[PDB]
Amino acid sequence: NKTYEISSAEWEVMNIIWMKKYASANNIIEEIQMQKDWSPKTIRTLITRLYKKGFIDRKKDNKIFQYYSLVEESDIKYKTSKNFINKVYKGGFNSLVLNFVEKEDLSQDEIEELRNILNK
Amino acid sequence: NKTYEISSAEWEVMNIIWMKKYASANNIIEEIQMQKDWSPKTIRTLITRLYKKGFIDRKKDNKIFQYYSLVEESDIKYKTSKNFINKVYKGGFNSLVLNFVEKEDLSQDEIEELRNILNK
DNA sequence: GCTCCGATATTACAGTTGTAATTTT
DNA sequence: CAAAATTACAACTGTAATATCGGAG
Ligand SMILES: [K+]
Repeated sequence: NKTYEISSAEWEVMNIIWMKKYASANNIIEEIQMQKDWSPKTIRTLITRLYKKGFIDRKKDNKIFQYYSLVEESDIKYKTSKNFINKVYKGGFNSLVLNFVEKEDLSQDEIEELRNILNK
Repeated sequence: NKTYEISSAEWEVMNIIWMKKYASANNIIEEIQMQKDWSPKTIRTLITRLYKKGFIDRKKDNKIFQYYSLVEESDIKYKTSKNFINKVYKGGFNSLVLNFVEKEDLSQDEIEELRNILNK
């Protein structure tokens, strides 16, 4: 009946899951621990949560649960970014891009690259 | 050690206060209720919370409170977006921009608008 | 005086999230 | 010191309800 969301800490599990396509909590724990610095009890909880929310699902490979995504990366990211831009920016997308630009956040080469992603 | 956040509902009040520069709780309530439909008991609560977190301050005008922001809009939105993009996009800004191009579809007008902003 | 009102303050209560520890299998 | 499920628990959020203070009468 209710829709759920991916929390900020949950984005890390998701990203890792997407990277590995198919992975135990352990596989995921090792990786996250190279980046961020969290307890395996923590990472395991986040996993559980994503699972109860139905963002991820699992199969038992030889006794151990493997986790995989049930939502497509680009779709949910966009969905998310679209939602973020709307709460923060009254000007929408262009406004965001303008904000990043006036904060010299983009290098000459970067502006180059974006003009190519556009020039499609 | 405490740093506070602006919550999702709160970005509504914050934007109104930045537009109006100077507003009473009632000003703000009247404005929000045009767009979104929230109780004033809610809006007042969020103004209070934003006040207690130190994002907005107030001086009294004929016994009525006038709220104003203490944080520079462009900095805070930028800092916020920098945070969001990094948690969601392993590829950062350009990854996000690409994501919209491959998902969203808008005219050569919009594509130009951006190109005009990038170009500067 | 105290009386009623709108502005402001205090309080409520559950769902989400960060950050885990304890229990079961 | 397993892996997985259960429980913990305060802070932060959404979403208000209720209580009270300072003036217009
Ligand atoms: K950069």
